[PDB]
Amino acid sequence: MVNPTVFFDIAVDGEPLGRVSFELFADKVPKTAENFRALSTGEKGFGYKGSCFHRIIPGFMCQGGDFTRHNGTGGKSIYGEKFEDENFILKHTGPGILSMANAGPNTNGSQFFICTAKTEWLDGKHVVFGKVKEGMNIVEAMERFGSRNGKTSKKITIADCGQL
Amino acid sequence: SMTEYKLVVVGACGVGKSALTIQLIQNHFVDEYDPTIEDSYRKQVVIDGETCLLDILDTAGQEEYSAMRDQYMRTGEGFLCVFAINNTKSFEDIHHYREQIKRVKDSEDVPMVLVGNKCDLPSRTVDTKQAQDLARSYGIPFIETSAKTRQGVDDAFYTLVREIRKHKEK
Ligand SMILES: CCn1c(-c2cc(N3CCN(C)CC3)cnc2[C@H](C)OC)c2c3cc(ccc31)-c1csc(n1)C[C@H](NC(=O)[C@H]1C[C@@H]1C)C(=O)N1CCC[C@H](N1)C(=O)OCC(C)(C)C2
Ligand SMILES: Nc1nc2c(ncn2[C@@H]2O[C@H](COP(=O)(O)OP(=O)(O)NP(=O)(O)O)[C@@H](O)[C@H]2O)c(=O)[nH]1
Ligand SMILES: [Mg+2]
Repeated sequence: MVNPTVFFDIAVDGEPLGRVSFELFADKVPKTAENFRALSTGEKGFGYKGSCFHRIIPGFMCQGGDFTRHNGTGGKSIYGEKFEDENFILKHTGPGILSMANAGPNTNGSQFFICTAKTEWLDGKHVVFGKVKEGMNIVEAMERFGSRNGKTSKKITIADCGQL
Repeated sequence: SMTEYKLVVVGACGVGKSALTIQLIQNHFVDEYDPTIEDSYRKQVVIDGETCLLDILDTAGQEEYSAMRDQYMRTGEGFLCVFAINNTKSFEDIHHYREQIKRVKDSEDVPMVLVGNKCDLPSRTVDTKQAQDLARSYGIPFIETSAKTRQGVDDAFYTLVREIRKHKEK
């Protein structure tokens, strides 16, 4: 059972920056991996295409996935607006980790973050479900547009996305 | 020119720190939850017939980062200590917040206002008398507010400015 792979084509104020690909750990977190996979293909009629990375904090992470409100508060999963924390087997071990954003226990939706550093204090609180495969330097390049509180200085969008 | 006052809004997650600040600054309320990292705002206001400039720091209630509050408590001149009237734990967190401010300022006399927010909601769990008594024991004002209806929002921030003024001129 090969873990699935998805891609984002990132744009900065509408101009291409490059492609990031992710391995999704369906072997360990199948429900969370499947949510992200389906949102990347848009096959449920909604998903990540066209949404932005609303919070980028250099030294820590790039966060996105709010495709319902486009303001950092929204998003929804393929299972409903929220779903439970599947497990905390995998840890935030370093740059490239892909993990679920949440507003407390059992509130996963569609928002996610990509680590640009090890963020060990998030272990046990956010569900890790994937990692960057290709294009980590694109994620690093996205940090150029972040700030201390995460507000971005350019519109960082997922211009296209899908499954490889 | 006009005097600038450095205000800092503190309290547990979800009590309404951001909703109160955005009501003050931008005159609106949305019920969406956008948990704060850290935000700064500016607004000029007339208080007691004089114009002054409010510089407001809206802080995160995240318990995980409680050891990173010290730098902003050092720079802040006065503190809005916010709890929600329907959240007993947020009221119990108040003591811990005030104690932290006292330690960083190394003073028992720090400009501060106790704010009981969400007073538009039924099923209150923290009684007004219980909160007035605690503010009485601290020697600071207590104001009940609603970021949703705007009740007490201006009064909370203006009262804190008056407290800072009195402390500076003491
Ligand atoms: C003290 C200042 N601060 C800091 C902080 C922490 C440090 N440390 C240095 C020493 N090491 C050992 C410990 C940490 C240094 N510098 C800062 C920042 C740069 O100082 C301004 C953070 C933070 C997070 C929140 C609030 C205040 C915060 C917060 C507020 S809502 C939140 N977290 C969780 C967030 N939910 C949402 O969005 C919900 C709405 C959606 C659905 C969420 O799922 N994710 C994903 C994981 C990352 C997290 N967002 C986030 O953005 O983390 C920011 C980060 C910088 C990583 C941590
Ligand atoms: N009914 C009612 N809801 C309120 C009031 N103030 C805030 N809320 C709601 O309570 C939730 C949390 O508000 P918010 O201002 O984000 O709280 P916060 O203290 O800034 N949270 P954090 O520490 O995570 O940044 C939001 O859904 C908001 O609409 C109020 O006076 N009345
Ligand atoms: Mg807030």
